[PDB]
Amino acid sequence: SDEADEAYSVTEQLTMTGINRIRQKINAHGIPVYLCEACGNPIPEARRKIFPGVTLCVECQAYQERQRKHYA
Amino acid sequence: EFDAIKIALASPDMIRSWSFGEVKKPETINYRTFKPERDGLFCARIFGPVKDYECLCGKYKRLKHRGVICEKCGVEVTQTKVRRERMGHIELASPTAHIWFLKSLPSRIGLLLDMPLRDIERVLYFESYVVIEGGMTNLERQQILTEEQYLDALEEFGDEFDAKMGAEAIQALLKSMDLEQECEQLREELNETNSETKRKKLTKRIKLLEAFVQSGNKPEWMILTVLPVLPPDLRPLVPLDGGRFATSDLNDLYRRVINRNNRLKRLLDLAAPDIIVRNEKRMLQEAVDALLDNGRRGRAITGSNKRPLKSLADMIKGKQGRFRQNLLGKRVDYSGRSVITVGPYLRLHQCGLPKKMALELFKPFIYGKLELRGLATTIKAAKKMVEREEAVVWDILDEVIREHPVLLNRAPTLHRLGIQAFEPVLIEGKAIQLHPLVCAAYNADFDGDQMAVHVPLTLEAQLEARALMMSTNNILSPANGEPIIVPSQDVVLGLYYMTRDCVNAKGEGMVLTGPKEAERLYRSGLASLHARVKVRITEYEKDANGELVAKTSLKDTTVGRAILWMIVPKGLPYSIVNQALGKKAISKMLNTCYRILGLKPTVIFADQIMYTGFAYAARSGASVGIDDMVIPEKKHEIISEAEAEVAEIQEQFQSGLVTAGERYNKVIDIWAAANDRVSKAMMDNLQTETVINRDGQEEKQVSFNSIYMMADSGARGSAAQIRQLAGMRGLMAKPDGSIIETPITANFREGLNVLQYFISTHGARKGLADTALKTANSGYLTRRLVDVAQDLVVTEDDCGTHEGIMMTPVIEGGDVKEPLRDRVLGRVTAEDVLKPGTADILVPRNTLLHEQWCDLLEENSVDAVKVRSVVSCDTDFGVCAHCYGRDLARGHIINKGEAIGVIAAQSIGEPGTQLTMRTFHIITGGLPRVADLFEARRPKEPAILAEISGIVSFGKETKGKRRLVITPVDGSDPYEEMIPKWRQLNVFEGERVERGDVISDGPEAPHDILRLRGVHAVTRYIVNEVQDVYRLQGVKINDKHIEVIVRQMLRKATIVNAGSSDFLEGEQVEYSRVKIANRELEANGKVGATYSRDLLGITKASLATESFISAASFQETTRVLTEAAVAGKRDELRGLKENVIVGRLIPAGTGYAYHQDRMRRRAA
Amino acid sequence: HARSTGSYSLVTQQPLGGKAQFGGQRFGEMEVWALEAYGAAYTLQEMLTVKSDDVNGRTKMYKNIVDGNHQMEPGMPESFNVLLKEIRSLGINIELEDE
Amino acid sequence: RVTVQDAVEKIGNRFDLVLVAARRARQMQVGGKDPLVPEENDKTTVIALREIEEGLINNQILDVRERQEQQE
Amino acid sequence: GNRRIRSVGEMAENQFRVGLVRVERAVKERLSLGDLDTLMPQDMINAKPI
Amino acid sequence: INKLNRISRQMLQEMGREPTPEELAERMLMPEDKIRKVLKIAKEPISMETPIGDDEDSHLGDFIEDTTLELPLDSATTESLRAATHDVLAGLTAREAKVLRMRFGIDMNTDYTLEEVGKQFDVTRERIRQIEAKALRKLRHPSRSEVLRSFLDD
Amino acid sequence: RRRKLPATIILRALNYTTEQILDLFFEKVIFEIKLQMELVPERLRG
Amino acid sequence: SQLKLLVTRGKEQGYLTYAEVNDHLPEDIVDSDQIEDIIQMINDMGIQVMEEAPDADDLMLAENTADEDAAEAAAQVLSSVESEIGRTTDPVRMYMREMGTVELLTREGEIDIAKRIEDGINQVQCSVAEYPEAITYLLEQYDRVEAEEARLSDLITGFVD
Ligand SMILES: [Mg+2]
Ligand SMILES: [Zn+2]
Ligand SMILES: [Zn+2]
Ligand SMILES: [Zn+2]
Repeated sequence: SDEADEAYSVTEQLTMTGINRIRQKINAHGIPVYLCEACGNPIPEARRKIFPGVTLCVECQAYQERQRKHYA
Repeated sequence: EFDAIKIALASPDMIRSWSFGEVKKPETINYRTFKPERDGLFCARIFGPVKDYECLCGKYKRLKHRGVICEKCGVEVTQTKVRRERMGHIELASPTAHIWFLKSLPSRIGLLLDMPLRDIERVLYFESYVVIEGGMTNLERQQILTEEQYLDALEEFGDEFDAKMGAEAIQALLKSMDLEQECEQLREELNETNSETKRKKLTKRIKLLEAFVQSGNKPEWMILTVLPVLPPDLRPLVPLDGGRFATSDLNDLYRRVINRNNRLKRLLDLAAPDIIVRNEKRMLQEAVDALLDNGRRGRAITGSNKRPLKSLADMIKGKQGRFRQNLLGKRVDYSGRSVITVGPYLRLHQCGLPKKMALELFKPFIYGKLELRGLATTIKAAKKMVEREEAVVWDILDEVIREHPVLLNRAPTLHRLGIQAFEPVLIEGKAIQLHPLVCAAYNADFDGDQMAVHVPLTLEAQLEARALMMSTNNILSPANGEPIIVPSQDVVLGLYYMTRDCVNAKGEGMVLTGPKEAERLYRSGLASLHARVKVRITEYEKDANGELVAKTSLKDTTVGRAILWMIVPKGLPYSIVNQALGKKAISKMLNTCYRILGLKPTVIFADQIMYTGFAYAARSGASVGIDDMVIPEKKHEIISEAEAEVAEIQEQFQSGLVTAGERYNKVIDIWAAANDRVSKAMMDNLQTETVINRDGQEEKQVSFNSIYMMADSGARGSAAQIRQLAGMRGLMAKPDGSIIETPITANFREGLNVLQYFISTHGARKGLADTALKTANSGYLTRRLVDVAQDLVVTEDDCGTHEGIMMTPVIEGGDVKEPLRDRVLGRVTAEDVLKPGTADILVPRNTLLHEQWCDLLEENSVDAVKVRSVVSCDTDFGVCAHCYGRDLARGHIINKGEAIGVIAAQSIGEPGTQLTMRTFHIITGGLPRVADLFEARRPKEPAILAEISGIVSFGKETKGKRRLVITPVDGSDPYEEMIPKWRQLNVFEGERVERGDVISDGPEAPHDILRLRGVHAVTRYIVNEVQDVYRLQGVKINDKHIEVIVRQMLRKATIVNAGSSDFLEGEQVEYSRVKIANRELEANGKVGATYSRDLLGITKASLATESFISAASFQETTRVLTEAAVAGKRDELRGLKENVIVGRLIPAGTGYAYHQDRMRRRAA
Repeated sequence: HARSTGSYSLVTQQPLGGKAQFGGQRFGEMEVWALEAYGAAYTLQEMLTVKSDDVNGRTKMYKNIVDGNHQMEPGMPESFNVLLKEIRSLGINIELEDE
Repeated sequence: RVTVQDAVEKIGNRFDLVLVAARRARQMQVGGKDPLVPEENDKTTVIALREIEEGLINNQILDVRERQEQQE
Repeated sequence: GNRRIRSVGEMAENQFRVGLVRVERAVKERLSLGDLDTLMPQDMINAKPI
Repeated sequence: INKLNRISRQMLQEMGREPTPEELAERMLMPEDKIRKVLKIAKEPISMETPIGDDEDSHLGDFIEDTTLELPLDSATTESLRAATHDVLAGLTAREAKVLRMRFGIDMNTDYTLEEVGKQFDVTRERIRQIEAKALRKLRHPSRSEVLRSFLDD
Repeated sequence: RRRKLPATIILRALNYTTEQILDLFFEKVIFEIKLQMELVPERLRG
Repeated sequence: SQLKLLVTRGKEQGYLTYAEVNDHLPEDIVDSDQIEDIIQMINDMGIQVMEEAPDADDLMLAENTADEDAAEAAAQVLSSVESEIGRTTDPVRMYMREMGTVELLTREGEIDIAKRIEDGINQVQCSVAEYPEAITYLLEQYDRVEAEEARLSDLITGFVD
């Protein structure tokens, strides 16, 4: 066991679970929505080409990010 | 000798019955002579002599004067171990309420008087008088009076008025009490008090009143009048070095009681006023309290220190108490530890014992031998011989040790394989030599671990080590029958290197005559160990009624394949060694050898495998270099592309095209993906190499690279650590779980610079800090489980029940993740398995489904077998061998006796140690989820079920919750539910739903599943969930063990219809009892009582034990003992933990026959 | 470190602890579960009685072992005797019934 | 003696086998008896277990021999 | 930036201040009683509790 | 003790480092042995539950040994010597054997004395002394007491 | 670590009033007069 | 209600910080003994009043004991503790209370009490001295003294002279 091999397993699980959470948050494959689900605005072309399947424009997205930063 | 322990309240007279004398003075010893005092806590008259057969002063100094009482000091001349046995008593000048029966939560004095606790405490600490039988004068019995009020009420009442305050008041309240009379009045009120709180507490009180009647206790014995004194040698005042003494805290508390009691006698004799004598009585009360249980009053009195003193309740409870680590965990003689080394030449049944440890442990045996053979005249001469360590003590050592196992044990005994009997092989040096194939069971590496050896002393313990715990008997994991003798790292790399061909070695395509010739060719160096040759192989196949027909043929194998075939026993096919033979190939090789041939050929095979693996691994010459980390050339190309992608995403983010966290996610993903490309590129560079060849053209074969050979043979390592060695390191976490988005684009064949080596430290220190603390509480799940499943034992051969769970495959959405043959192997069928033709009884019944029957079952494609479960066993106070299954630690069926509950606890706890220590959510995982599972906690969001069957219907709208009623097709609908509209429904009001069906969605509380559907439903739920975790991490543990833990879980019953029986309605009873009760009452001309099955979390079920010696171990000793005293309980031992404590054989193992014969006597 | 039979602690009559005291090995709770998981009922009864705490049976075991008669008459552990006296020194009257 | 599988098979239990072997080995060691099997310098433990292998020893046989001893 | 280090100098200085407050108690009370001449700064301070 | 503390608390301050017990006995009027025993009087001994500590959470009481035990080797030697004494007295005549069993305390709760011994043999304790001496001289011989010699420890 | 009080209880204990507290902690969106609003455009981010 | 809210909020939370207990315990209480008894009962409940919040795993792992008779007893004590404010457990506080109930004495008052004790003992003196066998036995005591079976000062401490 050596006490660093188990530490290795712990670190491996920690990094992998973090990596895959931050990957699942991407949702690359998606739907062409074409209009914001918050303000109905035109989600500009470049943002839909970068993130296929967005649901918020950058303004509503950053807004939501602030709140989910604090919590709730 | 006793067969049972009884307990009760101690009468004052009985406390004087124990006593040998009344301690009066507070003094301890003389301060000059150090002699015991005439009435101190350390007396000689009271507690006996100080030296053996020698009075205090010294007039009588002969053992011939035995038993006579000296005249000048009255100290009877006996042995001074008598002073460790004799109690004294203290005649309290005032009654003092025993703190356990007062400050315990229910407060037996309070709930027995039917009086509030604060009110008794007011009468007790001298606040308010209490009416104690105040005649007819309009006074209220137990009605408190205050001081002024008592005066003025006494005004106009020169008549008695009978009011008292203090502990004497409570004593006169209890003594006057009529218990059967109050039982009668409470029955008469329970007649006509048909309202919940009233008749509820009516019954809850009449229970304790009837119990106090039965137990023989008198109610007023809870008011101490005499106080017993622990004997001196249980609370010594021994001298330390240089005139120094060390005492117990108990002596301090005892002196405090004696002083205040003597001062109270003084105050009463001096006719002091009311304030002083009241305050002295309060002081004596607090002193006696602190003596019994220091800390329940507040505050814990401190000694000559800041810390509280330790008291009697402290002397029993707490891990420093008697139960915890003096009643189970004891220091043991004939034992010793050292530092283990390899000793790779031993067999599976022996251990290298150093000559010096062996000469110390086996000392009495050697003395007996030297005086038996005449080599030593007397035991003193033998002592001097073996002290000089002469030349014949060594021959005597060889003879004594010859067939005499030693138990080897390593500190975290997670399972029973952390103890094995080995035969000692005497060695030089001071390190214990431990077999290599045993480290997996012991969890022992040879980097400084130590092992403790114990010596079995009796013939019966020698035969228990040899027959039971010998290392060649335990080779299968008791959690799952796979062999625990899997060869680990030099062995598998040896067998992989030898059993692994290459395209053009020396001597290609020779046709050898057989394995002997291949070995003779290799060892003379004419052929290479992996040179594909046609070899003539004779394999023996028991394809018969065990007949072993021989068959010879011409296989195509490497030279090492055939060299290794020489070691494989007969019954094994030849395809077992004809592939590369990594790690799983070797484990499966041992496994098929065990399923064909049994235990003796498998032990021989395991040893031969270790020997040949080590030999051909040394000949392998398999070193590790720096040129063995082949960094791929396309690594910097891939990193340039990923760096360009992150630069592009940062440019877009700067232009407001993305947010901040969005771009963080994007860049973390870019780096993880480029890391995957680099790891893939490096492993495709490393996992193959070019080579020439018969005809001369280049040809690709699997690489003989050493780092890869070690990762790919399964010997050690894996492609992830390989990626960190030559590929890039990747992104690193923080302790919070966030991911630092500056990756480690370096490897370890290159270096990390100061910043990347700092960044890696975050996750490294987090992982090590967790692994250091998981090591602390390594065995808490095992202990929690052995608390509840301890007394469960296999006590019967067949219960006959036809109940059984339907074992089927688990199809996790797509394919099966665990087939039926694996879940069903080893279980006893409950009914006849019909062929798919639906008329052919495939496996009849009670047929131990071994591998033959299991293959027959998978062959016909019968995929739902009804097997008998430990949870559906009709046995009482045990389980039968048929409802249990096979052993899984031994291939055979379970024996009558085997203590399967402790096996189940350890088989779930030890494998759990390989699980994550912290829960992670993906279906959560880790050990804490498993512990919460077994605790059967209620999920906050319960998917609500359908309590009754019938047509669905709704009701009132939004009284907090939308209301619903289910109304049967022909029955009544008295059940309606306040379904939260938050609980978004699943079925419309116009679809008649069967009982036990989902209404809302979410986690199903197991209590509701058990109450709606069969016990089989709750058991399948629990095993499927917990095995979901255990399969999440990849760990294999059988369902038998979860099933037995569950059967310990749902072992309480709640009675609905009390029938013609003698059970109260809203009562919970041990289900194993109510079963026999209704069975008996239905035997005669009555009908049984119907109950609702219950369910308790393991920490809740283990708190309900039939005994109290056991229950005072893992519980609060104080509450359990107070309850047992007021109940007059007796422990008829009948348990594992109780018989451990009390010091006799347990009824589990070999002790089963002893207890059976003893029950024969006790029933005769 | 090793020990057949040496020094015994004063209050709790167990073998002393440590190598400096020439002590015994702590056979604890988990080792007891491991012994109960086998059937070793005698192994446990002697690790708990004769090799640890039973002051009158340890000496008889020694005499027997040098006599060449490997049998133990275990009696009763001193830890349980001290427990019985310490419960009896509270107000509880605990006792061992007729056999 | 390495594996006790045959001794276990003859008696058909693993605790009762320990008990039978222990009582026969106590007869053979302290009470004094003759091994029914040729002892190759083995302790009474291994002799008892080997005897149980050959069928020479079991609980029925041992109680029968106790009866015969009383008839002595 | 929230945690600072002590060493021998500062920990020992703290212990010496604790001893000094213990001295101040006795010296204040002894200058409370009498204050008579011939009472010197050797009888008021015993080195043991500092 | 209070006076000793007062004089020491004064003298250490006035005299420098500390008062050596000769210095206290000189400053006091005591004889300097009384002072030494007063110093040796122990003080408030200790809780045996004191930590040791942190090695195993074992309080102090775990390391205080019981020095009153006859260790099992000692009891073994005792009973071996008992059997050897019996098997030696077997090699004596009945008179010598009875007088040596009774004059010493073997297999009886005494310790009989010469007059009470010679009562049962009708001797006035002089012939009884002589008989004891003859038995002791006979057992004194080697080839009769080599084992009993081995029981001697030195 | 005592009982929780409202945080502005202590701002009143330091001899402030509600107008002063709101001057300290907030910005005064001033409406005028109809019903006209003075505007700081940065405020209405959205 | 208040402490009831605290108990129920704990029993749903599984824990309690010192802060939450402080916010919820009543405000009449001034001493720390009633507060520590409340904390002890509430821990017996049991909810394990802590200083800091427990980790998510420490809720699942922490064994839960032990309902529910002690649950009822603890709740019935806590519901009543809030009413009576003067409740105390120290014997010293009770002693100081019941000693402060008396009122101090003055100098002339001490003279009065001493003279009243003297009057009482003097009345006892006269009642005893009106018993003739008393003086007879006293003369016998002095005679057996004069026979030197006692001392001429041991039997009595002289007279009022
Ligand atoms: Mg190690
Ligand atoms: Zn938008
Ligand atoms: Zn005497
Ligand atoms: Zn059954």
